[PDB]
Amino acid sequence: NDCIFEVKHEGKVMGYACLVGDKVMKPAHVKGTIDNADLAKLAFKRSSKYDLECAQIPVHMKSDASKFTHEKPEGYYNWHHGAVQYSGGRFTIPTGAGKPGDSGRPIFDNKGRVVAIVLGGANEGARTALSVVTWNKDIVTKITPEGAEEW
Amino acid sequence: NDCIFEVKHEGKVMGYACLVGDKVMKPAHVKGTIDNADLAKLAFKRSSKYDLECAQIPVHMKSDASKFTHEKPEGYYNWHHGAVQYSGGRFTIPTGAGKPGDSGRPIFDNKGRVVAIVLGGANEGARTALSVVTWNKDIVTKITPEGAEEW
Repeated sequence: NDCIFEVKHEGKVMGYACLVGDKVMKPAHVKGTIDNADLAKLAFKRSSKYDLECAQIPVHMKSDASKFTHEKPEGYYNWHHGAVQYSGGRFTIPTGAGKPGDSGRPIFDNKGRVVAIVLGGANEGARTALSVVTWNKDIVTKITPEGAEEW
Repeated sequence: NDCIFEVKHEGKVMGYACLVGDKVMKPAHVKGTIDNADLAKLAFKRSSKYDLECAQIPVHMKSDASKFTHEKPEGYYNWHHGAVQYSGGRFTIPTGAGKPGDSGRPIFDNKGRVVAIVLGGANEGARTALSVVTWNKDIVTKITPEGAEEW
């Protein structure tokens, strides 16, 4: 609710940035800069294998970061536009929800812990498969279904 | 309540000393002399890596000793100035509580067991994070977040 920030370029919104744990995360293909004055001066690392950039969280903004976990049992999860379903190791959303410019929305569990960041998605008639990045013990990983298109 | 004695220097209070297990403990950066007559004659050992000093308790005062453990599950804990929450491996308290000169207070469990001793801490906007010295099986360890200041 309060931990999400907007990235703007020439008055337009193209994507979002999120604060997780003790690092700031942002999709690689999204251009522009951060609206907040303090965060815009940070130096970033870049990695074209996972389409992520990160930086260290400043001291006085630490209280606003969310929690995170790595257990992913089957069930239902929530995000901004409703309920999302997890079964077979894959993320699915009802068709028609979501448009270009909405990349970077976190996905929450029943207790408000962050598990993933969405970037892009696939096309299908009845149900839509998502393109997501998650993490495990001491690594990060990228999952991309067939035919996905960037958001 | 009964296990704590006060250390003074030129009429000013600087800190506290506790009787845990079979050992007498005190933070290193605090100067002065112990109020109690019996404890003032002991010899102490020093270690600047952990910021602790210790000495062995005399025979006749052992009846006042507290119990202790090393189990640290997630949940809620309490001390003199309120309740303290432990989650994510860190201790946090509401901002503004705690002033320099209170260092050395024990942190208590639900059944009265001692689990930690507080020395210093770091201050941010809505919360504060503590720097604490704890133990484990057969050793002691020090934990310190960024920007911490002594108390």
